[PDB]
Amino acid sequence: WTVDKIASALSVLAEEVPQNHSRLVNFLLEETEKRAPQPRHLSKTDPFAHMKSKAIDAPEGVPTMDVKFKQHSGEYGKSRNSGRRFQYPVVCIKPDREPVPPYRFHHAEIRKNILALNSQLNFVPPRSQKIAKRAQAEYAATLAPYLEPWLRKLNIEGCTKSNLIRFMASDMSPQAVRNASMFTEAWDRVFNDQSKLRRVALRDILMLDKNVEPIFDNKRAKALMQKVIDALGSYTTLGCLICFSHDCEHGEIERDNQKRCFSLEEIGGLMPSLRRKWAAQIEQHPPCRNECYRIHGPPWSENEVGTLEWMFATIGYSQTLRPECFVGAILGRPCWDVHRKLQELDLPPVEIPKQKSLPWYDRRKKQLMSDWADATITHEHAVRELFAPCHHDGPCTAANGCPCASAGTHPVLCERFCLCTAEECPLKFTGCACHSSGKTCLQRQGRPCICVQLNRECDPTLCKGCGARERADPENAYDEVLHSTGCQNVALQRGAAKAVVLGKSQLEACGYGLFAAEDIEEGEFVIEYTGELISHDEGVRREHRRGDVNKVSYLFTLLEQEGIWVDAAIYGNLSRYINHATDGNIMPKIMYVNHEWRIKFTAIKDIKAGEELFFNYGDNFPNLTKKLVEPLLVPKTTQPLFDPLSKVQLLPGQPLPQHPIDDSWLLLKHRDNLQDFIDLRPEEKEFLQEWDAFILRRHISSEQYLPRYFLRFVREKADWLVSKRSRGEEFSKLVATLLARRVLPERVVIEATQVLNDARGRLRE
Amino acid sequence: EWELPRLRTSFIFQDDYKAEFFDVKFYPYSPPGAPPVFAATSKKHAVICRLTQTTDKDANPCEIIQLIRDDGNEANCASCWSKDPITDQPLLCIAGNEGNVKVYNVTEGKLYRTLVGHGGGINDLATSPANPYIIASASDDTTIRIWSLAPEHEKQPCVCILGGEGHSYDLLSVAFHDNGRYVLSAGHDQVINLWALPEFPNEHMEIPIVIYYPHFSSSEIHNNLVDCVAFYGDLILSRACHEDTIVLWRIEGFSSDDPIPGPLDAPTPTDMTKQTRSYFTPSRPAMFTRLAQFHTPDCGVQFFMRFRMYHVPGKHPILAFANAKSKTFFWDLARFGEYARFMADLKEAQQSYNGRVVVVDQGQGISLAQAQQVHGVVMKPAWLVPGFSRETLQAWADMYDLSNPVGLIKAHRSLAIDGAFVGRQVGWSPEGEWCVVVGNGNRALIYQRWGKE
Ligand SMILES: CC[C@H](C)n1cc(C)c2c(C(=O)NCc3c(C)cc(C)[nH]c3=O)cc(-c3ccc(N4CCNCC4)nc3)cc21
Ligand SMILES: [Zn+2]
Ligand SMILES: [Zn+2]
Ligand SMILES: [Zn+2]
Ligand SMILES: [Zn+2]
Ligand SMILES: [Zn+2]
Ligand SMILES: [Zn+2]
Ligand SMILES: [Zn+2]
Ligand SMILES: [Zn+2]
Repeated sequence: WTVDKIASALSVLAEEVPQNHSRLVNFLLEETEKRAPQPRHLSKTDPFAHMKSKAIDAPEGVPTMDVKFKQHSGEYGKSRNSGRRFQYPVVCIKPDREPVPPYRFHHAEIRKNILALNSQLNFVPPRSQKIAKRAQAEYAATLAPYLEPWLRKLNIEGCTKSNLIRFMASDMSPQAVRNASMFTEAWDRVFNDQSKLRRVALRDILMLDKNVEPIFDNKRAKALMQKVIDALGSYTTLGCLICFSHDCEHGEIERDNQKRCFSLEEIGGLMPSLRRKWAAQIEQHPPCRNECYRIHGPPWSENEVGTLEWMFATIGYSQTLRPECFVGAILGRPCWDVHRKLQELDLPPVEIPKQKSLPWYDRRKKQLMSDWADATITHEHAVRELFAPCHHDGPCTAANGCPCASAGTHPVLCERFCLCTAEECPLKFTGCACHSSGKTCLQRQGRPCICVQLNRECDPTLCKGCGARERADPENAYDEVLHSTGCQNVALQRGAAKAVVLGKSQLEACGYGLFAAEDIEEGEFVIEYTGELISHDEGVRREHRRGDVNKVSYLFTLLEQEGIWVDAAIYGNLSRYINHATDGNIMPKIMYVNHEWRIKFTAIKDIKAGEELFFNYGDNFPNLTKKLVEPLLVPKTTQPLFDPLSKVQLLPGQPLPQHPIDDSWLLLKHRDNLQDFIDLRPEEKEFLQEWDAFILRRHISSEQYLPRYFLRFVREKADWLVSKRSRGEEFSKLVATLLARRVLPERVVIEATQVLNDARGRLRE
Repeated sequence: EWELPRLRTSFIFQDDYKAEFFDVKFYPYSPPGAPPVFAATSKKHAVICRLTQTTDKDANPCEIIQLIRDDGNEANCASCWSKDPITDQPLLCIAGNEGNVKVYNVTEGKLYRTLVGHGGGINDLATSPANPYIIASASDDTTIRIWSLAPEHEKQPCVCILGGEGHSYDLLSVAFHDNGRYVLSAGHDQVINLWALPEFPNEHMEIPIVIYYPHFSSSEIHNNLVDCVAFYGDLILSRACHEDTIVLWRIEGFSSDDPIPGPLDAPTPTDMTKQTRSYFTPSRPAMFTRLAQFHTPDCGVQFFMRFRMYHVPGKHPILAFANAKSKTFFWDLARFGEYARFMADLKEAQQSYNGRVVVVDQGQGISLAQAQQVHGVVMKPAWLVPGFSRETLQAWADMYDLSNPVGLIKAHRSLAIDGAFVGRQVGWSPEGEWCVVVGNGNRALIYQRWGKE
């Protein structure tokens, strides 16, 4: 062969492309023409039959309009006269309703902040390259189906799709690679003429190959203990420490939209947490309904032995929990079976420096003293940067590279996810000391509440005297009697807002405003400001794409130094309608809430139902681009009120619309995100997505509530979990990961064993 | 039956924005062969004419039978037709820059109701072919609202909002598929979206259903703002500013014989660099295919100019559009195949007969039989005007060849218009014998075919 002879051949095979196209376009036109639809819903009678020309002949006080007509004839459209003019009376019809105040986008409600990807700036209220690329891509899609039937027709030695893919990333016979080259150019000669914009390099066609393409799809997820680490890889890498979902709102979006999950690998992976559990264990029941090893005592797949391996490592040196009953219920084996396998297997050795206690903070009395405001930046959120929780082996000192003591301008306290303990580390946060049969953890308190002073809400787990454990449980959000005493500083986790209603704002300047639908007393939490969490450049890009570059963009600063803003333009809640006033009746505050940062509004005056809410915007909404160039019922009001969803007008006195928050679209997004990984097998995605669809709906902030929700999941999905080997195995890895974290108590692994065995025996039908 | 329209009547309606006609639609619910009646919408008025064919060339076929003024503050630019669900009398919906749809009882000249809820001006309106009580509004607030005029929905007539992030700027065009469950939307953000509506309950709806994801979404068919979009069967016609083409194209894997996907079947934007995503897709394939581009020279920088296909059983599909320089263009879609057949018979006869081939005009008193008796004989359609010269063959290709998806199909009929005229909208009578083009200067151009003069 010669480059010119094959280019000659391609040129004659190319002849089928336009004639096939003409065949296709012509075929679809005739199918469409013959499938044309018959007009429906005709009336039995002509409804205009009784209506005459309304033209006037040579009225009184009736509006009138003129129309001059011309007639035309011939091929040229020439008129036959200068034309005739007529007058008609006019029927004037006024609308009976006024439009609602203006707005842009469909405003949807979210129960919590969602993490936004970064977008490309394509629309603003080089183009030359973008048109070029699209013309090429359209052409590559046209010719792609022709490559291999043409290679077949030509029958050129070495001219195979696999081998052109080889020559392009440049084993391939001598006259193979010769043909390879002669094919590549010639293709370019026939199809990549650099004069035309409708051109395509063969290389562009090969990159569309289903085996080639995932090479550039950057959606990648990630002794005896090396097997465990690897088996748990997907859970240690994706499992959120805050909320326990594998695709959630936490972690960090990098500029190319790669996510760093807020997961175990952020604090050293499995081992540093697991060694620590083993140690704590070192310094320290009923039989199952499946032929337990308590009472007694078919070849094994390597997956089944792996399953028992990691469950044995993860359970660890436990005193009242053992792998047998749980592994057994995971496989289909009697508890003695795995006991036999376990004993047949015979499955590392386990290894506190006194520190100068800090005078500004006593972690045993739960108290800040003296200089503390000047000593630390734990409480000042606008200057904080987000560092992975410390997982070093030493005391938290600048010497061991502890970011908590050293990464910031001042030391911050170690939090619940730091691998230190309160006994080792004088920086460890221990919750507040408040307790009271009355109200406690207030602003203006004997001793004050250390959680309030640190501008954080109480921790369900560590704040054990104030009753935070119960009052931060959303399931008791409407127990008014509960919340009338005890901890008064978990309003954001309580998740219950004051009754509010959308309306037309009283200000002759604003559109919508938000109005109180109940009485609010000074000091009460009103609402959270939710929205999309975005980066600095994402805010800049959005200010452009919305024509803001007269302020039209509002981007609540959540963490100034870290660079996170909250944009409620599309997703958020009714707080996005609160108007500005220099003397407002509410006030925002940024609060640390279980390692989330969040925005609450608290009333600063007494607001009666029907009154509008205002706050002083202050510097909360910087102009990012310009900084860079340098019985609940509708109240009676004067303003009209609207349903937030339908925008129908509310009747003052009617029942406040309480619409259940619709999140199916958000679960979809998260389901699809895990499905995108080339890194995950179908059986991992299947279970991960199932767990995430349940746990996301629960909006977990605290390990306090994980055991309960975990148990409600094993019970709603027990049938599903036993139907298919891979599902139980993947469930087993989840619980392995959660037990290595000491976040799942032994009491729920046992209750899960019983829930599973009952579903499995129930299936033995 | 191969006949294309001629100008028969024009008129100028007095200036009422002191001014354009922005919409024209013939009433579609009249019993077969009833006099066609259309409404033309200016910024303040709906002009409603009956058209009646005439033996007299100087008779005025047009009768203005109703003239309604929007007595509020709105300037309108969109209309569509519906019916009273109880009485069956015609309802005209008019919408404009305040964000409200007015529904008019036009035979009685009364307000039927107002449709309130958009946060910005409405630029387009469309009735579902499957249900005459279902209306779709496209708005500057970037959403589509689906409204129902059925009795069960009177206390809350918004049954659906197409929201989410599929659109980010003002919408100019909304269109229904004939099955009534697929909606096309497009506008200034250059995104064309296809949404699948759910079935809506036969009862009161406290809140409309919200859809957050289109099932097909692309910004890559055009390189500019898209101001008009329509289904042609399951194919798609769309037009953008600056391009001087109407593009026929196809979503890969889309068929209306397949079951209708639900909301959670929609693709979600997981890769922020992809400018096309689609539920319907089957080497990576195109998710869409450009089929053909009708050439509409001289639209300039004008936008908000709409085309209309005439598409009815047993009659030729006709694409009509008027540009921004006083020209109205027509394409007969059945000519495309007729041309392909005649050119097929031609080459097959030039090979079997060494060039001894004789072309003959059909539609005379002839038959390819009376043609064969006189001596290969090839039947040429009468509307194919000039072995043939090269210029003749190029002139024929330019109008009729569908071999190049980025070629440019020249109008089959180009009728000039007196004075400067920018076309905004085209509408066809039910039986296809009238075609009304409206546009600036409150002018209407009335084209006829199959007349009686
Ligand atoms: C240019 C578009 C830009 C991207 N953008 C983004 C948004 C969210 C938005 C909105 C909007 O959602 N508001 C509701 C609202 C909120 C959310 C909060 C408060 C306190 N209060 C409110 O009302 C409105 C407009 C807009 C356009 C024209 C207009 N007109 C007045 C007189 N000139 C002609 C028409 N007014 C408002 C633009 C918007
Ligand atoms: Zn999370
Ligand atoms: Zn047991
Ligand atoms: Zn440390
Ligand atoms: Zn630390
Ligand atoms: Zn520490
Ligand atoms: Zn306290
Ligand atoms: Zn506390
Ligand atoms: Zn407390």
